[PDB]
Amino acid sequence: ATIHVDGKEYEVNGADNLLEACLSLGLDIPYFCWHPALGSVGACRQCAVKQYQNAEDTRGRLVMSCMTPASDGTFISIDDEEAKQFRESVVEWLMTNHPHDCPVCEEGGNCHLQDMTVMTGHSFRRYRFTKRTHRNQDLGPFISHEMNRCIACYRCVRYYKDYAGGTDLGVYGAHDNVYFGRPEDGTLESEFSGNLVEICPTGVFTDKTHSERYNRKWDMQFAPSI
Amino acid sequence: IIRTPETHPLTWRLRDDKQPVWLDEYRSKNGYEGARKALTGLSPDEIVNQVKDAGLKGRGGAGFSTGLKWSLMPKDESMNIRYLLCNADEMEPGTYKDRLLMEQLPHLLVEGMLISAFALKAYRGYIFLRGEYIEAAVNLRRAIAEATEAGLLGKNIMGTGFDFELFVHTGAGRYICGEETALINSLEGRRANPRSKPPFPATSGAWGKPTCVNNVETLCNVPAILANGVEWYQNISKSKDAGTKLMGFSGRVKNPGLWELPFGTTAREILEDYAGGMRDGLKFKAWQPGGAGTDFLTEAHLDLPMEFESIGKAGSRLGTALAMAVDHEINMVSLVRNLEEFFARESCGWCTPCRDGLPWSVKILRALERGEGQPGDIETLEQLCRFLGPGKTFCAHAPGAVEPLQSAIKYFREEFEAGIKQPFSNTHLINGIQPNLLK
Amino acid sequence: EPAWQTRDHLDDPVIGELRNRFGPDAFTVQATRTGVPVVWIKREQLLEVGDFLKKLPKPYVMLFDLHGMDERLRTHREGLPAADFSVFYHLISIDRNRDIMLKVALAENDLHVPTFTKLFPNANWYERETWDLFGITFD
Amino acid sequence: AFELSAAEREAIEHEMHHYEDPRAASIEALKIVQKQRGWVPDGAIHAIADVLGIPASDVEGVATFYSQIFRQPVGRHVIRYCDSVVCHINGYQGIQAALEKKLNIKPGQTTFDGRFTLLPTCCLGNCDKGPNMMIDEDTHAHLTPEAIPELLERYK
Amino acid sequence: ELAGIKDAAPDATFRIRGQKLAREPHRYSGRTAMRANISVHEPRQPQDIDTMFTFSMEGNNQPTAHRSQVPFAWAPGWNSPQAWNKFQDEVGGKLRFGDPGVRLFETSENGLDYFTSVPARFQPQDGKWRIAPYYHLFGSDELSQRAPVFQSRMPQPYIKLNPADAAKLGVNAGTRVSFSYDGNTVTLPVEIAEGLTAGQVGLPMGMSGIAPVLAGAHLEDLKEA
Amino acid sequence: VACNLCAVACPVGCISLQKAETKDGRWYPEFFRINFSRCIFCGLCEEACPTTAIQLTPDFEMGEYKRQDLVYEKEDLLISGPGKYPEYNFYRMAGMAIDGKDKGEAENEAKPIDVKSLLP
Ligand SMILES: NC(=O)C1=CN([C@@H]2O[C@H](COP(=O)(O)OP(=O)(O)OC[C@H]3O[C@@H](n4cnc5c(N)ncnc54)[C@H](O)[C@@H]3O)[C@@H](O)[C@H]2O)C=CC1
Ligand SMILES: Cc1cc2nc3c(=O)[nH]c(=O)nc-3n(C[C@H](O)[C@H](O)[C@H](O)COP(=O)(O)O)c2cc1C
Ligand code: SF4
Ligand code: SF4
Ligand code: SF4
Ligand code: SF4
Ligand code: SF4
Ligand code: FES
Ligand code: FES
Repeated sequence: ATIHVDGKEYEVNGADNLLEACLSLGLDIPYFCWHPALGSVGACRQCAVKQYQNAEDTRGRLVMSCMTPASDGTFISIDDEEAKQFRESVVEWLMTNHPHDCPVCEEGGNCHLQDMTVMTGHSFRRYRFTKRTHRNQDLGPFISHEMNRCIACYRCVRYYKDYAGGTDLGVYGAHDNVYFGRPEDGTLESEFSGNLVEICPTGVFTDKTHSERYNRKWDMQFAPSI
Repeated sequence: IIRTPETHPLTWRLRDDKQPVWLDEYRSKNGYEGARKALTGLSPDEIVNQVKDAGLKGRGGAGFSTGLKWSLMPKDESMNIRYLLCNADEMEPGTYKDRLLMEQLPHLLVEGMLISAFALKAYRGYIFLRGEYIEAAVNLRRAIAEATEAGLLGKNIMGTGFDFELFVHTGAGRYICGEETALINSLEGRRANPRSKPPFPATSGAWGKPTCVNNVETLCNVPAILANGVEWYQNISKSKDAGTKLMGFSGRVKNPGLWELPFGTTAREILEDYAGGMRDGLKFKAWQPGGAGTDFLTEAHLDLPMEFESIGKAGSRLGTALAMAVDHEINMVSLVRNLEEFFARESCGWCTPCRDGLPWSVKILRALERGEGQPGDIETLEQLCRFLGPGKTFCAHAPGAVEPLQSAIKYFREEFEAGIKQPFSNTHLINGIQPNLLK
Repeated sequence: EPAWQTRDHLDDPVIGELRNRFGPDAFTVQATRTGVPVVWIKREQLLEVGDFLKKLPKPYVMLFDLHGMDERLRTHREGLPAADFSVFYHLISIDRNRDIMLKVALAENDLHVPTFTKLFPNANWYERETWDLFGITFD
Repeated sequence: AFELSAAEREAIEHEMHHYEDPRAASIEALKIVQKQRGWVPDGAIHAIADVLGIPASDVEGVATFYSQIFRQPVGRHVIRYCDSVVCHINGYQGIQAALEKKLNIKPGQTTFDGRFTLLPTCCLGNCDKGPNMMIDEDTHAHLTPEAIPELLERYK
Repeated sequence: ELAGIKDAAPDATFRIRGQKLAREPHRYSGRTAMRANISVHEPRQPQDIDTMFTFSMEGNNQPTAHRSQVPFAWAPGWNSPQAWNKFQDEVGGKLRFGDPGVRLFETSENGLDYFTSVPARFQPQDGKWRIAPYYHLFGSDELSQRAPVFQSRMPQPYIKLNPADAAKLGVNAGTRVSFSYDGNTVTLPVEIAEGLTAGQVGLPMGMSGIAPVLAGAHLEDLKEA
Repeated sequence: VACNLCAVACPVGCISLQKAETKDGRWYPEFFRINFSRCIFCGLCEEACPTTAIQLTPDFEMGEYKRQDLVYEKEDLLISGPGKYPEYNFYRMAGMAIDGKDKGEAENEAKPIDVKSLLP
């Protein structure tokens, strides 16, 4: 399929949505709730781009690139002013209740939420009211739980239930009091629960085994191994 | 007020002593005859076509065409498992019309659901009813039992050979359950998060099956169409919206209530001739046409016909046509604070802008109510209204949430500016660090 | 309009003089945030371009800079000639109060440029430095 | 220490007969347990999950999603007063102040003897007769602040 | 037959435009202080003569490099594990310039014949108990069980028994019975397994003292002790 | 809080530390060493500290006889006072529960509302 991103013509696969098509081409669109393995649900509303149906169109319409197919003849703008302000506003809304926790967070320097806050260019706080807090659960010896850092992107529950087939992780709560975890305390008995520390874009689910002797990602010496 | 069957196709069979009408009395005064004609003389396709040519729009508030919605179910015969759902939630503030429809006329809803289930070839029907309507639930169950025993529900209905089973699913008290896809999710025993469309419920709805969700008042309009004809239905009022709508004014008026009026009647006729106007010593300041999720309108908008396109052209929505009047004694900042508190606490939490921006508007309005507003708060509210509009959020709870806020800022800005008393201060002084003083 | 914007610098009269002298298919113009017209020229025409800039009515009389650059690791080179290495010559005309930056593209094996010392005598140490740190030979 | 009684079990099974998925009876199963015991305790989530076959995480999510499925212990009678826009116009604040003066609690708590639990609720669909209040199964309309003490004595 | 392991990875002379592949990110810190307690003279970084990687950040880790062995994902603006998006030709698809590792053998042109050695039906012999293996993701590996964090995750050693066999032996759930294999009278507590077939004892392979070679073996003198 | 921002912000790389955790859950440096024979006294670590723990004091008399003794450890760096910033505590802003500070007890933080609460 042929799409037009910011006036530039691109050849994409028409069976993919606009987010993975644009991320494949190297175009940076912010996103939280979409994962390549899980699918598209349109939750976080972070992947907004301005869509036009014609080459001669001025108004457009803010759509979700993860929920919009990459059909032939779509003219989308990523760095349009309205789309950038909406993505910055989504980051700001996620930043209203987020705790001042980055130094004492195991996901600091490896955080998707940090990267997307920096990418949208939001660095000034106008919210002056209180931030909601949450209690934490004991998830066993492997996964450490810190519920205050959640952005309600539903990646954890989607992976753990619709992909791994687990039965003890879920969404609870309400309007802005959404909780993600177990109905009680106990060990996550899924054999693939360790992928939650990389599925979660925030520092809610963290590696407790790494948290015992913790260093940042830049301090790590890596190797490819089996 | 006198209600002939011609101009009052819904409320003419209401009793003066406000008791429910049961099967013998309902069938005495021309009951279940439209269902008889539908099930003995017409194919489902021509019934759908009759509803389409009747111009019956959706009475839930959006005004979508009912026949066009019915025509969108798949035409192949491989899927014989089909569902018809009656959205008896009616959780919107200012809305009390479905309560009147099902508390005193349950057999009308049963007959309309039977007609619409035969038209859609829907093998099962569920009345998704809110938990607060208790006597409505009792009346609906008793009417269902009476119709089941008297050869109208169950197996081989009226000798045709059509099987239809009707159930009442009593809800558990959440406002978002009235959204049709969230209604489907709640019917499947899940959390009532709405779903993205496409796919629409007509192709894959409840349990992956073709499913049609309709309001109570639409299914109460359908038996009058199938009984008294289509041309009679198009000749009720000389307006682009065919049929009669349950309209009415509520809130500090002389006679608040609910009356069946044809489309095109102006809101002033409802306020003075039916509602009686404002009460003693009270003046008129504003009004809301379609419940809590509609734009506020002023006194100059009162001489406006109550159609979808007429109210829509004047920067509002017809909604459920149950208008609510705001007097001069009501502070509009407090009213919008109450509205936003309801809309924020009845969020489902699926998508970011509603979930994490409606409480921001709530806290801004709490600050403005107490006089602790700071500069930039009204601009923040305007930006929230712009960034919570249609298409920005996953469902339509949040655009309807933010419509009263932008309407109040547009029409009554001087009340919002009066709550800004203290200067803007987000930071506190850290001793040893000179702050950056931006200009 | 802010002063940090990426300017293509096609309004400079030196670009028009170079088009009218060497033709419209002799060089590429790179849009940068340098504030200086960046002209990618061929290696064979480098001395001719330098002589033309030295013989202008308000000539570029000063060689401000001369150095190499390893472009083997440069991922974003859209609108640039293909190069493993490059040599840039920054020149100043005080009379026009203008600058120009001539860039010459070199492959990894053919790392030789004609010397610039005859046109500008201060090119000697710059070319020695470019040979020392980048391995580019100056014939 | 929780165990479903017999009548709750046949009620849940009979509601499972109504749907083609046993998951679809979860809301009514929670409502049946709440009707029997006043609220839904911790073991009821796992017992309903066992009797339906769905995981307990989904039952907990359904129970915590809906406001009328009480996951905390309540009093003998649940007072539910409407705080929506039309009753705000009709003056629900006086009714709430009278309830706070009588029961001597905040909205959301239960009295010390466990008689009344006071809760705000959304629109009751009776806005033409506002302000309204839903005690356990009875709706009360045209409320006045002096009718609260004469109206709270019919629920012992 | 092991000829494909040469092409599994390129040799130590492989370079990306002359430089090696970095094992650590470019912002690796503490270089002049991580060894200063031993000596204030910082030694040379260790040299990797075996592979194409280097024990330093002086190397290549670009998302557009022509290699298949990626030590870690990092891109400018992408510090999360979402940085793997830049290292793939399409997101969620193959790795760019192919995935590492090659297959040793291809599918043969012809296949085998039918195995005619059909085994007999399992008859529970009196006295002898067939050992049914019960593998655990935490516990049945040789080296993973030596990790101290797996001690709080590994299940307790429980021998699984049929209700009928435990009723015959007089054992209920919880109590300890002793069995002897190769002169080792070891005692395990009993867990009742309904799904296990009669005549078998369920044993956890890879635990302390119970080798995976015990699967399918016999078990004499199973008495309550 | 052993967040390692000073070590990576150091252009010279003369800061080394390791994070450890107490029983309550608060973070601290298990060790903290600075190679002062290698430090250039540029103040980037103090600039990058989000807790104002590391500071550059007005002191210059650090002459030494052996540069092995110029590797200062945590016992040589940790002082008994706030230094140049007298009334800043990072843990009053953090949302992580430690001793003497439960959930919601930080600045601009609301009380934790349970999902089992009866309020809508
Ligand atoms: N208690 C109540 O009565 C409440 C009513 N509302 C009303 O609900 C409206 C929003 O309803 P939504 O369902 O979110 O919006 P909508 O306009 O997208 O859908 C309304 C109806 O139109 C149908 N529809 C629309 N376009 C269609 C298409 N292309 N193909 C098939 N079917 C199509 C849908 O199936 C649905 O039944 C609000 O504008 C408001 O008037 C809102 C809140 C409460
Ligand atoms: C937040 C929200 C709440 C809604 N609540 C109701 C409701 O309570 N009752 C209703 O009939 N429609 C409600 N709707 C409208 C439905 O989406 C849909 O229009 C209805 O199920 C059928 O409409 P119809 O009358 O056009 O067939 C709601 C929509 C939204 C966005
Ligand atoms: S999850 Fe990310 S943004 Fe939130 S505190 Fe941790 S590092 Fe900071
Ligand atoms: S816990 Fe993590 S993965 Fe789950 S919704 Fe919250 S931010 Fe997303
Ligand atoms: S706008 Fe979003 S969070 Fe709000 S009710 Fe709709 S889907 Fe849920
Ligand atoms: S002052 Fe010293 S320790 Fe601090 S960042 Fe600069 S060189 Fe590093
Ligand atoms: S001294 Fe400051 S910057 Fe360094 S690890 Fe400690 S808290 Fe972080
Ligand atoms: S990535 Fe598209 S809405 Fe989340
Ligand atoms: S607003 Fe209170 S009953 Fe509707």
